[PDB]
Amino acid sequence: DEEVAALVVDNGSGMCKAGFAGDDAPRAVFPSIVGRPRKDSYVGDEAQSKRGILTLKYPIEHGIVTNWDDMEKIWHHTFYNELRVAPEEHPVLLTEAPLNPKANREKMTQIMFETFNTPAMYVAIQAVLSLYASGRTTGIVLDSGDGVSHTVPIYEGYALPHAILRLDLAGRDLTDYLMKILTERGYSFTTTEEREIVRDIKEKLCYVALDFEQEMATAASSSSLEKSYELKDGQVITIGNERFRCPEALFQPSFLGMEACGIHETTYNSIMKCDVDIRKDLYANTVLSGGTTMYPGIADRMQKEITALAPSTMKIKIIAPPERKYSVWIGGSILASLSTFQQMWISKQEYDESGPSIVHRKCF
Amino acid sequence: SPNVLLQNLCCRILVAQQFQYAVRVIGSDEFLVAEKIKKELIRQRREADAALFSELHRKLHSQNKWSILYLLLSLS
Amino acid sequence: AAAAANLNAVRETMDVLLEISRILNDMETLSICVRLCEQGNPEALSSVIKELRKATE
Amino acid sequence: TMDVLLEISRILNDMETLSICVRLCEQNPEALSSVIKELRKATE
Amino acid sequence: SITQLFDDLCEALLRKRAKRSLKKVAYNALFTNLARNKILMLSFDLRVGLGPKADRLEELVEELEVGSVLDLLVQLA
Ligand SMILES: Nc1ncnc2c1ncn2[C@@H]1O[C@H](COP(=O)(O)OP(=O)(O)O)[C@@H](O)[C@H]1O
Repeated sequence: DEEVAALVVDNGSGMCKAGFAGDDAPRAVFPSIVGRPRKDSYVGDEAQSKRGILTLKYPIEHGIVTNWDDMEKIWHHTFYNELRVAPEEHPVLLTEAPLNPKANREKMTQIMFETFNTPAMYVAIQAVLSLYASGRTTGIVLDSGDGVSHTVPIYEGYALPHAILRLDLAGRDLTDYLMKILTERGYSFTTTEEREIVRDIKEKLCYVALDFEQEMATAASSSSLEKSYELKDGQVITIGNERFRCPEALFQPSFLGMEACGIHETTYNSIMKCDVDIRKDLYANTVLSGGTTMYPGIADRMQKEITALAPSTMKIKIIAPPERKYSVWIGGSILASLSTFQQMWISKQEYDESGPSIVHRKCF
Repeated sequence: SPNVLLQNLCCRILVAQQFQYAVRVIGSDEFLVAEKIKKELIRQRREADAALFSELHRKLHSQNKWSILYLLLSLS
Repeated sequence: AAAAANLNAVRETMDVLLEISRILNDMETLSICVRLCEQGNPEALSSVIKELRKATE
Repeated sequence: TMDVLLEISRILNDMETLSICVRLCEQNPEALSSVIKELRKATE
Repeated sequence: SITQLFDDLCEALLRKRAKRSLKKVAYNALFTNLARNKILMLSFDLRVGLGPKADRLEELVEELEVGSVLDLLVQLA
């Protein structure tokens, strides 16, 4: 091979995924955190491990970069610590959130070429990459991560900004809600350490009920839905209706005091904002992505809820790839490996010729 | 090409079942034809039309032929 | 030039065929039938046309 | 059902490839056919 | 998943490096790319060329009546 490996870096609100184009999975995943004492800067797992003696910062808390100084440190960490490569020696494909401000796109571009001296780079919308990973160029993607969720209609490879909806309800909120209802049950999960334990309980024992009320009735009259969970100190606790009550908040945000529409309604609203001529393509190609869409039963629940909102004559299909937790990264690996994509990279030459603003033309 | 032409003819005449039946049927000299046409015209009579038909046949030759004439005779 | 002459000859032949059909008695149907007849049999095509007409009725 | 599809495929023209193709179709069709042809050319 | 299914199809067509190259070629082909009447037309051609085989194909199609799959098969043929 003549070309060096290209890098794929998925910038997540909670976890960053990094690896090499062509691979089937990211080589590294770490917390999008930077910490400094209350070694001068700590990034990733280490910052989390030593959070006791540090003040943590979340530079991309809700999907959008808010502090470029710390984001630069996360990227430095990604190259030198996680992937152990020199960025000046590899093209880099970066991901961005839907509705990312134009100025931010230019900033990312300038930093890659001027700070890291990348030989080439490109930036793609997360939702679009997930759609690519599913083998489609048209459809609507419901991306629910750690600090944010989005419904992104995509037609022929292009996201439709006017129809994109943002929901400030994701994995983080669900974890805290589970801590709250488990505490109401009689336990006590309130500390940061306990938040990590509940996050684990959430990822392992929660599920989306097909019918909330029926599930609540079953849990109230029997122990058939109860599951045991063992804490590190040996204590075994019981999780009952909390298993499905937690993710139910995605469909009924009021449980969290939020007036926002649930994910099914948000998906429907996005589709309705698109040209009537492509709505059927979206209904027939609703793809789920992100860690928060991993709950067992979520695909069937979405199918049921969307069917209730859409015309009776509409064909509804929910696609839930088993590997959807990393579909963004995988889509980037696929894209960066495409023959026709090689001409699309922004080269250092092109950057020197046109400057940061070239990103709008090259990465439309 | 022939199958596409047959499908177009069926569409003009009018569906899928009819097309399948037509395909199954498909899967299943000139002087004589002209004389037969003249005899049919005589039975219909009338005489003036037969004279016109003879002139028309000569014109077609001036500007395969037997097959086209047979189909027209069958329609009657 | 040569192509234009061929087109004129085809149009003249079609007009003559239509006149013969009227005497023994549409143009679009005749054109499709003529193309099928040229490819290849004639009795079978007539039977199919009669069956299609009966179905339409 | 799957066995009937295999018989139809044989007349038009392995079984494991057809099963994998059927699963992909269940999860466009013209594009899949082009990909299969390209893979055969690459194998050659 | 869909990605796993694509990898399995590539392996059947086809050491590790060769499999990766085949997967890249398949992905490139997919990017470049981005019913009953058709079956009857194929049957008519077979009948002209045999007749018993064409009748069996028509019977199989009737039993099946998936559509997408059929179309794909036709294309392949
Ligand atoms: N199996 C699972 N079930 C439910 N939630 C999960 C599961 N796996 C991960 N999560 C949650 O998904 C979120 C992270 O998903 P991700 O898409 O990586 O987000 P981001 O890109 O914003 O960091 C976290 O809140 C995590 O707890």
